[PDB]
Amino acid sequence: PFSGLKFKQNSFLSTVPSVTNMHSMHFDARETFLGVIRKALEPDTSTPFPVRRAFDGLRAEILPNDTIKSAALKAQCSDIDKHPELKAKMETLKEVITHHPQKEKLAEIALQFAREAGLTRLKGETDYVLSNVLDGLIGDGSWRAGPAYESYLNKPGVDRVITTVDGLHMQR
Amino acid sequence: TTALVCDNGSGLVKAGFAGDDAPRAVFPSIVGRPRHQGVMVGMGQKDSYVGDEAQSKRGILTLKYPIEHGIITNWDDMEKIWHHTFYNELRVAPEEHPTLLTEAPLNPKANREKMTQIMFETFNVPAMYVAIQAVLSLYASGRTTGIVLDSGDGVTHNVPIYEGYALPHAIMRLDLAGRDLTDYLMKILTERGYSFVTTAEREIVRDIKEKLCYVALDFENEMATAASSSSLEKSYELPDGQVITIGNERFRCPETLFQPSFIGMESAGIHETTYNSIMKCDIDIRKDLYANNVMSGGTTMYPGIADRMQKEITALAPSTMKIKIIAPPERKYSVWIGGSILASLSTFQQMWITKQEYDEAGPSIVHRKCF
Amino acid sequence: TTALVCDNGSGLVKAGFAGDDAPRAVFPSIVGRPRHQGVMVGMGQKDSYVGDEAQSKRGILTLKYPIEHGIITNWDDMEKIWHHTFYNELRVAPEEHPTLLTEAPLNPKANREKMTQIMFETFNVPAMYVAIQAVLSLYASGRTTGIVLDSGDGVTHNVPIYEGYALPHAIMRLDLAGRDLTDYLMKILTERGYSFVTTAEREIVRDIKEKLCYVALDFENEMATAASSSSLEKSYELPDGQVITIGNERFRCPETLFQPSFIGMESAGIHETTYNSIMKCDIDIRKDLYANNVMSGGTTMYPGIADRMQKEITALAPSTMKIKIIAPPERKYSVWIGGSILASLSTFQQMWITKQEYDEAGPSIVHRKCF
Amino acid sequence: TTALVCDNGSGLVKAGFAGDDAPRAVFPSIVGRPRHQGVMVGMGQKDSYVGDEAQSKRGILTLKYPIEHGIITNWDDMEKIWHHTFYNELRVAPEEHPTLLTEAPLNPKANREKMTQIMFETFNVPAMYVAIQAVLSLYASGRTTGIVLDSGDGVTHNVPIYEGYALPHAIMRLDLAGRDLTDYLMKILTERGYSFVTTAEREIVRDIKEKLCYVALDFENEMATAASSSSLEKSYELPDGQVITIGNERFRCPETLFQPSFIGMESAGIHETTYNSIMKCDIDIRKDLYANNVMSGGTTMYPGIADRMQKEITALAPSTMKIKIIAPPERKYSVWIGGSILASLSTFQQMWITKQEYDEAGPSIVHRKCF
Ligand SMILES: Nc1ncnc2c1ncn2[C@@H]1O[C@H](COP(=O)(O)OP(=O)(O)O)[C@@H](O)[C@H]1O
Ligand SMILES: Nc1ncnc2c1ncn2[C@@H]1O[C@H](COP(=O)(O)OP(=O)(O)O)[C@@H](O)[C@H]1O
Ligand SMILES: Nc1ncnc2c1ncn2[C@@H]1O[C@H](COP(=O)(O)OP(=O)(O)O)[C@@H](O)[C@H]1O
Ligand SMILES: [Mg+2]
Ligand SMILES: [Mg+2]
Ligand SMILES: [Mg+2]
Repeated sequence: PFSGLKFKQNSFLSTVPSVTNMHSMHFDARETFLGVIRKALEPDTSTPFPVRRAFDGLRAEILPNDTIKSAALKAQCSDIDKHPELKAKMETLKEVITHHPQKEKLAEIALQFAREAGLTRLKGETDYVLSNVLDGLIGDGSWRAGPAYESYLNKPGVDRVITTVDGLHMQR
Repeated sequence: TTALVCDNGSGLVKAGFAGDDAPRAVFPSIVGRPRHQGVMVGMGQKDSYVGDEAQSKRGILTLKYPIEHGIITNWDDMEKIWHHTFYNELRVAPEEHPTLLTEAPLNPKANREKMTQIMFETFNVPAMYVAIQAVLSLYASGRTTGIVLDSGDGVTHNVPIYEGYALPHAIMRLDLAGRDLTDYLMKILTERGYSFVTTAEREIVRDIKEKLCYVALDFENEMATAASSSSLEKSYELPDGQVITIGNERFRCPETLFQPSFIGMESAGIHETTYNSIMKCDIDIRKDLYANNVMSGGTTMYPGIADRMQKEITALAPSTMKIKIIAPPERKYSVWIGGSILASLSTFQQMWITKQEYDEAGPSIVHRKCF
Repeated sequence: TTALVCDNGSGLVKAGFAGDDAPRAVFPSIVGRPRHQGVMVGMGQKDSYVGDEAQSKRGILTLKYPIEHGIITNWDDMEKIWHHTFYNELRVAPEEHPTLLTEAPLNPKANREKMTQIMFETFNVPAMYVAIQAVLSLYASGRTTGIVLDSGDGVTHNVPIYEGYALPHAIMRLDLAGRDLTDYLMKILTERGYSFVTTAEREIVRDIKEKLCYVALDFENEMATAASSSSLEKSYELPDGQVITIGNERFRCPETLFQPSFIGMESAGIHETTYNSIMKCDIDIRKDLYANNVMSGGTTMYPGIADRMQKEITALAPSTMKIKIIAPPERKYSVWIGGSILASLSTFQQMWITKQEYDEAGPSIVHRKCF
Repeated sequence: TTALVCDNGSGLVKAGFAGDDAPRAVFPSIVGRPRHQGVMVGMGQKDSYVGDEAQSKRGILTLKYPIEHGIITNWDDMEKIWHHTFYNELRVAPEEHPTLLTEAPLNPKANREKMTQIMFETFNVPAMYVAIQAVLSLYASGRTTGIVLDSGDGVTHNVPIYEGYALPHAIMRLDLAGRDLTDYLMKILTERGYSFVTTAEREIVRDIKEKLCYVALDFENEMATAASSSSLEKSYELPDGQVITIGNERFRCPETLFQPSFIGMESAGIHETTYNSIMKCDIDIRKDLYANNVMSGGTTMYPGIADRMQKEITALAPSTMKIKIIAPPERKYSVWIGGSILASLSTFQQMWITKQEYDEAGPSIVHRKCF
């Protein structure tokens, strides 16, 4: 139903934020990531008009831009088993996402969002609309585990390093 | 009821109520997202600054231009800008006021189709119309014959109009405008140790170009004078207190309008483009089109550009013909004034596009009803 | 429930409850152990003393600072001070009150990870959080923009913040603060025959520095004046009754803050660092940063230091800008005062690191929820 | 007579005779002066050290780089550097040999005029010529078509050349190179407790970066790999016998080349800069440019950076195009080898700027006869 959908190669590059802004105190990693995904799937002119419109309508229903629309969709998606039409629409979105020519860049951007801003901190309890999207970008499903951060308390190196500035004001 | 005119250009968004002499809201078409980390509670909670607040807080933002080279690219940013214009600057309800938008010639059809779809679906506008910018400019000039040179921040275009009959086969478009001049000035201020690489620095260099540059009558003669003495050099104060002085960059920056070879383009200068635009029309109207060079847009505001235009066209033109340049002082807003005129003429209210028509024909109606 | 704010400085420990105006308990951060053999049985002898009680018996003890240059070194001694802080100074149970801690920027990550483990397991606090000291200083000042210079006992650092957004690449740190000055004064006091070698006597010198030292507006002119007459000489009474008189040592000791080469450091003075920190920020925010220099910490309490900083920054900055130095009279507790405010924000209550979250993620969770 | 070639890079000086396959003298471009007070007579009698001598005695010197981002900022130190290169390293009289110098594109024009003046007055060279570094790098590859990514200590720039013709409007320059990476590594080394603040410690950090850093093909999987085990950790011995161990910092430091946002810069990575520079050329030469990426400079020999660059460009380019990266093992001296070749050509002996030609025209002559 979505054959021939061509996209701009670098449409979504201008949307991804800076790494320093990921650690902002008030930063919605979910909304920024969904905006990047929304930009990544914009139909171009080469796509025929009817399928273009149909995909635009589906994208508007599932991936809106207004905050109230996103909140309403998330709230109505908690009990998703009573909306089989949403299931079908999400599956259709997955099928076109999984064949995106820029899947690798999208997957690495998703991993960067997960590691820096903590896109998936619920580690398997993430929103349904995020679950299928991430499954499309990365099909292994390993994002349920987590970024696997690092630790320093295991003392792999006993340190005890005293450089020039630390050698002056040395205590004991 | 009262009509709305919203001249969406690449550089500045000019909007206001129709039937008025001058615009009411002029704000740059810039959308800004914070760049650095936010560390203090309560400060932040603003994903995107758009309009003038995107110019106040330039230190911490990345400024993106939604409407590059005339064609809208980032449609979400354009939607934000339109929402801002309708709900904050004009303070009007979009569903209770007819609107009017502008577009350059030779644009992709998909652009205006998506424009109409956004206007009729997201905003639920009652009626709308898309007009080519230079015809509006001619409306503002109070004339019925002439050739118009509109040069803004994105696109420089020409259309020769004779007795209300435009000649589509003579329309010329050239993607060389204000933003290219600003970038060229950026590349040339490095020759004095001044470096500008970020978007806020882009706005600063654009301000320098607006406030100090001028068009030299004889580029070769002016270049000798600048290299001979220091009368041409001026001083500008950067926002952080440093003082810069620029010399031959004052008139080498706007020269790219006449010699697009400076930025590597193979196309010819604007004067020769205007000359060619006339030679593609019928022989009996060339006399009138020489005598009605109307020019509009911000990029046309440089001091002396009218005289250089006149001299170049006279050099190209036959000796008998009279070359006259019409440069009204308010030409920075000629397009908006023409939109205001056209939205208030009685014979225009039958050339609207209505939601009832939209539903029957779809987004394809715009090419059939508009030019 | 009421939150606890405990600022573990290098020199002093400031503790209290959120919502109060001043810390309830301020005691020195030293742990002392006897260095002689007891002979008298039948009286209470303790192996260690913490805080003020250690000061009163410093004639028989060996004082050790469990924090140096901003990083905690002796964890067993550090644990004692917290236990003294929670039970003997505050008379509270840490299992009931959340705690907010402070830390200098650019400290090793192992330092703050241990602070999480020693509070979720040794004391079993409901939740905790770690904040940058420089930011807390800005909160107490009732601002949202400026450049903060906090200099305490161990670390002098700068953190420029614009509209609640920090610039981490512009953060500066120097290991030059009050403890280094006390060691410098203890060296040049050997010029007149005064010797101080024991840790007990270093406390005496630290008191001499507080009550007599000041920053001269001009170093050369002051040096000539003190070398000409005996106007600047002042007297101090040692605890054994002996009297000491000092002359030019009064303003030579705090001069190291502007000329670090006295103590062998290759780094530049604080005024150059503050200027160097500003120039790493964006061009459009330098005007605001010049007029919002905020100071805090004990090392800033010297008489005349605000004027000397005001004079020096002006010379390096351009003549157009205005330099304003902000030194509120209670800046010795600015970090803690901002700590009480921040813990009292209703919006801040979502940023705590709960006990449940720690058991899921481990000590490394402090690196994600804390800047 | 035999020509001289002297590549006064930002970090290292390369010198030698034309026609030789490798430089004869390679020493770091640093001038140091003592910072402690000498005490033994007859031993401290020098004022400043140049090159390797400054590196050997860096424990008691303050090392300063006379070049910052490809632009010379301390001209007396540069005079010392050139004097040393001519006399103590090459042991030739500059008054008997023509010299060839190198410069990055888009450099301030005053920088090369003063170079010409210093060469033609202080050293009295018979003739001299200034060449763009990136163009020379292409000579020492046996090709006349390709895009050159030269990245040294100060400046990373791109120069696209097709069939011997350069497209100057497509030249990209970026102030992000080896020195910035060393500074970033110094900043993040404090996370493990290692603090380096002095210039000698800056040299130590630079050596560590040279010896233990590598570019990860996939950043996020590499970060997980290093955080899950200890396979990537490596040990380095500080000169005083202490041992330091680094982890993810091995591939985090070179990552700033592809993500400049780590160090607060807004510009895009080197791969995006290469792609943008290629896309600004004519549509008929992109296919050849994709197949002839030439990489040269000291910052280019991170292990595996060629594969990462190829992967990124493959992601950015269309599928049907073939991306080939050319990274010969001798790319630390590609610029110098090309300079040796060019001065050795028989068709170049007519483009030297002779002494007589400089006297007639002045320092402005170097702008006309050089690109
Ligand atoms: N006084 C001036 N002198 C020179 N250039 C100007 C002046 N005012 C505006 N400009 C240039 O005009 C450009 C856009 O002006 P405008 O005509 O509003 O564009 P548009 O037609 O796209 O709305 C700006 O980029 C600016 O560089
Ligand atoms: N009135 C004063 N004049 C000069 N120095 C002072 C004064 N009061 C305190 N100090 C010094 O300030 C230093 C640090 O105090 P404080 O601000 O508590 O540091 P911290 O920020 O580490 O808690 C102390 O070592 C003390 O010597
Ligand atoms: N093997 C290496 N790995 C990583 N970086 C290196 C290596 N060798 C040299 N460098 C870095 O390359 C930088 C620039 O070297 P060079 O090419 O001589 O600069 P320039 O082009 O200015 O002469 C040096 O500062 C050094 O830190
Ligand atoms: Mg316009
Ligand atoms: Mg403190
Ligand atoms: Mg080089």
